Amino acid sequence: FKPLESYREDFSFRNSPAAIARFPFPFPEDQYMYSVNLEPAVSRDPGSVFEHQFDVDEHYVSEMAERARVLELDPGRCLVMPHMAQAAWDTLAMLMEHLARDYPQHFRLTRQGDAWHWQNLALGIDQRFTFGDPASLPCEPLEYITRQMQGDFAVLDQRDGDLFMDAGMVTCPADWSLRFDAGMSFKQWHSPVPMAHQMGVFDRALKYLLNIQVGAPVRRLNWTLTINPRLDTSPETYHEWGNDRGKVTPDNVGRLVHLRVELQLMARLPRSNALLFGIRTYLISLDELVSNPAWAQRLHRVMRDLPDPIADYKGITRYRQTLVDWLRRFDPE
Ligand code: HEM
Ligand code: NA
Repeated sequence: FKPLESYREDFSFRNSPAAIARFPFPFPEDQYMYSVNLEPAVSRDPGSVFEHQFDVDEHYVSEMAERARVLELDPGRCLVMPHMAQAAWDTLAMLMEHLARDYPQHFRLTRQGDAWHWQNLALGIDQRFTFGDPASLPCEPLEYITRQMQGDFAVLDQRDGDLFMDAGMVTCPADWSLRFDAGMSFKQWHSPVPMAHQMGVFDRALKYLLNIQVGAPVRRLNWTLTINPRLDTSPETYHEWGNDRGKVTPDNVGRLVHLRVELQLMARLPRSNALLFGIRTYLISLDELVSNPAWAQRLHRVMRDLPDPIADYKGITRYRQTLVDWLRRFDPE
């Protein structure tokens, strides 16, 4: 873990060369289109973001500080409807188990029955508590554990042939809000997305997700762009970030425009039968990205050719031409 970085204000976040090398570049082709891009979330490629179910990286402490600031300002970024309390404990069990197995240098868990002892050495936390007893922890169980893992989480109730957004911790969204979406069903919360409904992507995806079983989790990548390494690109805080989309120039694209990738996990939670949706968010500046000339060339092509409704949906419209012109320099054809 490097020195504390910000994702707001002075934007001190930056990637080491190792963090650049493992960035999850999301484009298998020189153009992008929506699809059901799901695969089994099996461990692969040691050192990569796909090695473990939950990826903890160099920015862990910085990010947890960012989460804490968001929640200090707005505790309503975390919501757990009462029927989802068991699912919140399932989520805390899954995260603590995997973190302690995969990063034993940073996390430890020992248990006897419902007497659990969790240590997070990175954050100086040493907690003895009662699994299932929310008065035993300093806050509600989903908030407790997600204050200690990178990325956002939604917890979906599966009922009546659908998924319902009935709990979550959403502090680094790509321009959406859990308080807006609370209680919505799968196709409903997806209503603003262009193209993909008519394509069948959401029908097919819902069907795959409803069939997810314990021990066979699934993953996909999503992406967008963000100006500055701003994690909290929420409706709630628009006045703090939306203006930056007018600040891109030919001279500053490389330092301002960031590629944002979401490594998404869908995992069945074993007591409750709920579905955990992890949204692990990676950021890389274009100066960093173009370190890799194959990434640079491919991003030029993607951005030049991206369907306008998809560009508009992603919020790239205002700076897209400047961006495209800048990236063209890295594309020998
Ligand atoms: C339960 C699991 C999922 C949750 C909770 C979730 C949630 C969301 C939310 C809240 C948005 C933003 C909508 C907005 O603009 O207000 C979104 C966008 C999107 N979702 Fe999902 N989603 C899930 C699963 C999937 C799956 C399996 C696919 C498969 C393709 C998918 C594809 C998309 C697409 C294509 C967009 C537009 C993203 C972009 O263009 O950057 N989602 N999702
Ligand atoms: Na294809």
